[PDB]
Formats: sequence, C-alpha cells, structure tokens
Amino acid sequence: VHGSLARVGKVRGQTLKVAKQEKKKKRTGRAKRRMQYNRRFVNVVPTFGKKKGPNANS
Amino acid sequence: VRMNVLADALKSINNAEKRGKRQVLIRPCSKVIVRFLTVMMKHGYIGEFEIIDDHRAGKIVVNLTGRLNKCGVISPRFDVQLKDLEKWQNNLLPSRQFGFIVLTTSAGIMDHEEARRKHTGGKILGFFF
Amino acid sequence: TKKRRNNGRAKKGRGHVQPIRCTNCACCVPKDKAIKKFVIRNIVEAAAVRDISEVSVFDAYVLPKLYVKLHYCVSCAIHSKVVRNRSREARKDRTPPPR
Amino acid sequence: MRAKWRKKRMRRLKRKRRKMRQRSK
Amino acid sequence: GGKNRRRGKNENESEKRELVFKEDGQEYAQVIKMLGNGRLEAMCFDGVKRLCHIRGKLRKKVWINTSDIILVGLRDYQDNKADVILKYNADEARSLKAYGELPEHAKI
Amino acid sequence: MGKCRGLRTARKLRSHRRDQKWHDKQYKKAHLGTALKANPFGGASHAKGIVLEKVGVEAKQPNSAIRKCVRVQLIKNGKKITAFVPNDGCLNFIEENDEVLVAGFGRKGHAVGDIPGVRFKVVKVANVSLLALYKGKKERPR
RNA sequence: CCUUUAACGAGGAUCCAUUGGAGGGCAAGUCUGGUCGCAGCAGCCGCGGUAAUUCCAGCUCCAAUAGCGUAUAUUAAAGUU
RNA sequence: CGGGAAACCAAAGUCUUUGGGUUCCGGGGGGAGUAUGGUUGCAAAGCUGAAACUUAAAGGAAUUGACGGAAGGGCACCACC
RNA sequence: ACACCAUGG
Ligand SMILES: [Mg+2]
Ligand SMILES: [Mg+2]
Ligand SMILES: [Mg+2]
Ligand SMILES: [Mg+2]
Ligand SMILES: [Mg+2]
Ligand SMILES: [Mg+2]
Ligand SMILES: [Mg+2]
Ligand SMILES: [Mg+2]
Ligand SMILES: [Mg+2]
Ligand SMILES: [Mg+2]
Ligand SMILES: [Mg+2]
Ligand SMILES: [Mg+2]
Ligand SMILES: [Mg+2]
Ligand SMILES: [Mg+2]
Ligand SMILES: [Mg+2]
Ligand SMILES: [Mg+2]
Ligand SMILES: [Mg+2]
Ligand SMILES: [Mg+2]
Ligand SMILES: [Mg+2]
Ligand SMILES: [Mg+2]
Ligand SMILES: [Mg+2]
Ligand SMILES: [Mg+2]
Ligand SMILES: [Mg+2]
Ligand SMILES: [Mg+2]
Ligand SMILES: [Mg+2]
Ligand SMILES: [Mg+2]
Ligand SMILES: [Mg+2]
Ligand SMILES: [Mg+2]
Ligand SMILES: [Mg+2]
Repeated sequence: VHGSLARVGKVRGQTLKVAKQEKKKKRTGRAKRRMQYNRRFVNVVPTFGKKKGPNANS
Repeated sequence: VRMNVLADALKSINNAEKRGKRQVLIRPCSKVIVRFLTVMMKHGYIGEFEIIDDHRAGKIVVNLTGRLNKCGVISPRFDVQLKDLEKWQNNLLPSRQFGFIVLTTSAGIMDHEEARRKHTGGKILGFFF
Repeated sequence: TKKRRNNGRAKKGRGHVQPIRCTNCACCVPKDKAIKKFVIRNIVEAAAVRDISEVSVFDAYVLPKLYVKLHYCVSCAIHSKVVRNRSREARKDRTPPPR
Repeated sequence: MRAKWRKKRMRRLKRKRRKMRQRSK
Repeated sequence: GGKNRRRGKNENESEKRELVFKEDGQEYAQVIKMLGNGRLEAMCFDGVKRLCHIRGKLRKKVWINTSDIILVGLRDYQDNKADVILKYNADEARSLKAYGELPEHAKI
Repeated sequence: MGKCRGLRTARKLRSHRRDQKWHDKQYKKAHLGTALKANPFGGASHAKGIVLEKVGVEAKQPNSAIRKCVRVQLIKNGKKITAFVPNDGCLNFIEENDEVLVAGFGRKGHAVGDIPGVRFKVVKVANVSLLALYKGKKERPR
C-alpha cells in the first residue's frame, strides 16, 4: 500500500498491456453449425471412464 | 342434522370396503340411494342388496364384492350440460377405460355414458370406480 | 415439545383446583400437581426402643406412631431427591416403586 | 421477561406522550 | 491476554522493525477518541480531524488504542474520511519526531 | 377446517377472497398507493438527475471495500438518492454538477449485494453511456 | 422500391458478426501474467488478506445469432389467494 | 385402521381415489399491536388499527456431539485424606 | 436443610 489505498481504478491502472494476437477469420451461419456437428458427432475417439470437456486444459 | 343422506350412505359403504367386510348396513334408506345402488350393481361393482323395512325410512344391507375401489358424492348438486361433461369426467375419473359418473337427468338416474347416448344433461350426484 | 400427556398434573374435566403451600418452600402449588407423601413413623425411634420399653412403668405399652401428610413443590421435591429423572420411555410407568 | 417488560415500558412511554400532547393542547 | 488460542498464526513479534514514511495522499494522525463499529476519531497532524475507519486487514490483528501515532491514507473525493493504514510504535514515533516528520504538537 | 360449499354462497366466497387479498404483500403494495408515492422515481424505469458529490459507502462486515457511490438529486421531483457507479475506475468519468441518468438495481425495491442503503446505479454520465467510456468506444465531450 | 435484364463486380490478408459468459443454479477452463480483503466481482449462495477455477488482461471454449444485454410494469411458475 | 415433517393422534383418521353443513381466522422476519382517526371508561385502559423504512432468513420436529453451580454407577498420590 | 462464584483477541 502506498498512498490513498481507497483510490479508484488502481488495479486496472497498473495492469501490463497485452496486444491481441488474433488472425484467422471465424466461420459464420450454417458453416459454424456444420463445424460444431463434425467436432462432436462424427469426429470422435471414444474411451470408458475418462472425462473430455471441450476446453479441458488439464 | 344429516343434511345429506346420500353422502353418508356412500361414505359408510366406502369405509367398509377398505376393511374387507363382506356386508354393510346403511340407514336411512332413500329413493336416490336405491337408484344409485342399482346403477352401481348393474355394472358389477357390488352384489345384490336387501331392503329392511321398518315403518320408518328403512335400512339397506349390501353384499360387497372386492371390486369397488372408491365411490363418492359431489357436495352441491351442480348443473351439468353435455359440454361441461368432458371437463367433469377429466377431474373425477381415474382413466378413460373404466369408472362412471352418476347424474340425475329428466329421464332418471343414470351414468354419463348413457347420458351422451340419450343427449341429456342434468345434475351430478356422484361417481364410482 | 409436549413432555407429558397429562401436562404433569392429575386434572381432567375441571377448571380449577384449590392451591396448597409447599411444606418447606411455602410455595403455592395446585393440589393435584403437588407431590404428596404420607409418612407413618414411630414416635420414639427404631434404635432407642430398648431404653424406653425398659423404663416404662407399664408392662405391655405400645408406643404411638406419628402420622404426617407432606405436600411438595416440584423443584423442592426434586432437590430433596423425593423424585428423579426418567427416560423418555420410562416416564410412562406410574407404579409406586417396589418396597 | 423481555416481552411483558417491553409491554410495560411501551405503555409507560405512550401514557407519557399522550399526557404531554393533551396538556400542551 | 491468555486463552486456549494456540490456533491461528502463532507469534508475529520480533526485535527488528523498519520505518515507513509518507506517500502521495497519505498523512499521519493522532487518535483523538474511540468510537464503536470499528470506527474512530482521529486528527491529522496539521489540520482536520478526519474520522477514520480501521480497514479489513487490521481488524483484530493489530489493535489501536486512544492517543497514538498512526499513518492514514486520505480519500480524494471525500475529505472528512480516511482509512487507518499503519500503526507507529513508541520507538518509531520518537524516531519520526527525530527525523522532523511530524510537527511536534503531539508527544509520546 | 371449514368453507361454505353451498349453491347460493357466491357472494360470501367472492367477498372473502376480496377481503383477504389485502393480506398478500405484493398485492397491497401494488394496489394501495403508498409505494407509488414513496417511490423516488415517479413509477418510472429510469431518471435523470444532478450529481451533488461522490461518496464512499463502506461494505458490510463479511466483505471489505469502499463502494464509491454518488449522491444525486432528481430533476422532476427534487428528491435526493444515492446511486452506484459500477466498474473498475468509472468514478473518474463523473465530475460534479453534471446530469446523470440512473436506473434500478435489479430487485425492484431493495439493496443488492453487500452495499447498505443503495438501490440504484448510474448508466449514463452525460448523454454517453458508462459502457462506451469503459471500452473507449466514446469519450466525454470536453 | 421490388421484379426483369445487360456491362463490370471474390481467394479469404478482405466484399473481415456481434452480444453476453466459463464455481453452483446453468451450457463452457483448477491455462498463463498482474493486484493481495485493495481495486473490483457478485440477481442468490458466495469470490479477493502473496500458489484467485469467480477481480484486471491474453489464449481457449460455451450459448443465441443480425441480433444480444440491462431497468421497470405484468402473466405462468404460485396448490405462496 | 389410518394420518403426519415428526413429536404424537381412535382422532390430529375416512385427503391428488381431493366436494356432509356452517361461523371465526392466517400469508417470510421486524417496524408494531406502534402512529393516526373513531368508540367505550371517573381513571388505569379496552376495541378497531396502517405506512414509510429495514432484512436472507426468523421458525418447527427429530439426530450426533460438547457443556451443565443436573441425577445414578465407577476411577487416579500428574486428585484429596 | 442452599455464603460468595462477574466477564471473554
Ligand atoms: Mg424444553
Ligand atoms: Mg383455568
Ligand atoms: Mg393481521
Ligand atoms: Mg414486509
Ligand atoms: Mg413500403
Ligand atoms: Mg467476447
Ligand atoms: Mg465478466
Ligand atoms: Mg477470465
Ligand atoms: Mg454460471
Ligand atoms: Mg456446468
Ligand atoms: Mg498471483
Ligand atoms: Mg492466476
Ligand atoms: Mg402471478
Ligand atoms: Mg408473494
Ligand atoms: Mg374433530
Ligand atoms: Mg367427513
Ligand atoms: Mg408477515
Ligand atoms: Mg388485530
Ligand atoms: Mg386512539
Ligand atoms: Mg450474507
Ligand atoms: Mg430443539
Ligand atoms: Mg441434542
Ligand atoms: Mg452422579
Ligand atoms: Mg489407590
Ligand atoms: Mg495432604
Ligand atoms: Mg468462571
Ligand atoms: Mg463487560
Ligand atoms: Mg458484554
Ligand atoms: Mg468469543
């Protein structure tokens, strides 16, 4: 703590800036739904017991 | 007091069926009780019945089969007019394949299945299934 | 919640019963709530009977008794251990304890 | 007994306030 | 004060201590009097009294009694309010008095 | 334990239901007229006002923070309310003596969360929203 | 304006889809940096006191989609009239 | 018998298989049986009786612990005699 | 046939 601990915008005013790394255009409309169908009903590799959440970092 | 005679006739029949009794006595007798019992017996929910005759209102002895599941009364005699009948037999009856609603029409005391067959409404008395 | 069917009192089909005074407490407890006990003891003693049955100028003299009817508080009787606690299922036994 | 003592204190305060309101009026 | 409280972080005392001075929008103060609800009356060592609040970090971990030196962080928008950030012990208070930090109106 | 079933009791049933509806809390609150009077909004969803000065509402015991509310005076009534400025460093966008548009907090009459005595939030600072200033999509006009 | 029609008019880097969220209710990450009961979040329960699944961001993922969020009135849920 | 959250109840039973007749009365916890108007009384007071505001629980029955300046039976020179 | 026995970072 250094000076007026009740100051506003403290944490958002000392966060390191990061530029967005983006490039590839995301698909839209029917094309996204077609991709989501493939990615879970026909692109599959099954196992007993294991957990397979779509964003699992573990 | 006994405001309603049919109500307690049917509740005393139904309290004994839950108990396995082969017979009941119900008193006083009445014209509407005998007609309701005849309607309930024509279908096969009760056996024969005998009327004991004092010089007063009288008493009835009913032979109970084990087929009766529940019989009961609708407390004010509402008017029912052949279009309310479907909404009535969707509250009182347990299925669409069995169980009857008894109503008094200007052509006698009968069931709903005969009321629609003769195109008549009337007043609801009770039901049995 | 309701610990006793009789509310811990013998009253049934009455509005009121006359109070009485707890014999050591001087409390004010209803007659059919209080804890009663009728004691009948020898006037002289149980040990000192010989010193008196020998000094008596009468050959066959029967010593009198001393009858007292005691009425007790609930608290005051629990404190003198006239009564105790019981199990939830044993409170329903209302027979006088075996002699 | 906080219940009946609350009752008595409120009764006292209300009697006082009513008597004052009537006197000054 | 003794208790069965062997639990909790057991012992946070040492013979070593290092000073901390003022910063931007941060003053010293002297506790004027104690209030309830964790609040406090204070007095900045120059001007206003600036009623203070003992922040979530200090609650029941470092006690503040009346008439002691403290370091409070002022609020920009409000003026009469502040939050007690740090407490100064007797030796450190006299040290600040030596370094000329606090205008010597209040003593230890 | 008893209700009149008889055939000519429509008046008794209707009158008893009408009499007893006045014990439902929300029914009475909506049909009496005292809440529409005591409501600092005139029964409206939003309201414009002028900022008197910013304040530091301290949150309730199990939490610790200083919630940074503002004190507004409403144009149409003249009433003084307290409103909340929700985001990281959004209190810098609100000077004094500038008209702000506030809305409700989301419970229709009550304090939300750990904040005591506050029932509204600020949604517009000066014809520009606090969510365009928070993302840089806009900026204050001076 | 639409419709009918010429003549031009696409390689995906632009002829570039958003609005909300990722502890539970409730579909989706114990991934990486920053802050350290502060800033803030949070309809409710609850997150933050130096190893944050909830704050600020980056990446990834979920929902509806040319729409999505918020405040209020009201209906169903309410067999809590 | 059957009912009920259970304690318990031959009634607190004959209830999603819900309808014998009828009067009174309740709608989360506070503010509060308060303020105010009316009425009664010699007085004390009785009857009728809100709202703004505030809050995420207040509460019921039973279970397992811990505690008791509660009772019964035992025990230890880290207890006494 | 019952002296005193208050409070808790
Ligand atoms: Mg008890
Ligand atoms: Mg009495
Ligand atoms: Mg009431
Ligand atoms: Mg309320
Ligand atoms: Mg047009
Ligand atoms: Mg996004
Ligand atoms: Mg978010
Ligand atoms: Mg995130
Ligand atoms: Mg969620
Ligand atoms: Mg989930
Ligand atoms: Mg960290
Ligand atoms: Mg982290
Ligand atoms: Mg509704
Ligand atoms: Mg409601
Ligand atoms: Mg009864
Ligand atoms: Mg009955
Ligand atoms: Mg209530
Ligand atoms: Mg009343
Ligand atoms: Mg009055
Ligand atoms: Mg809470
Ligand atoms: Mg209990
Ligand atoms: Mg227990
Ligand atoms: Mg013992
Ligand atoms: Mg020994
Ligand atoms: Mg010794
Ligand atoms: Mg002690
Ligand atoms: Mg004390
Ligand atoms: Mg105390
Ligand atoms: Mg304590």
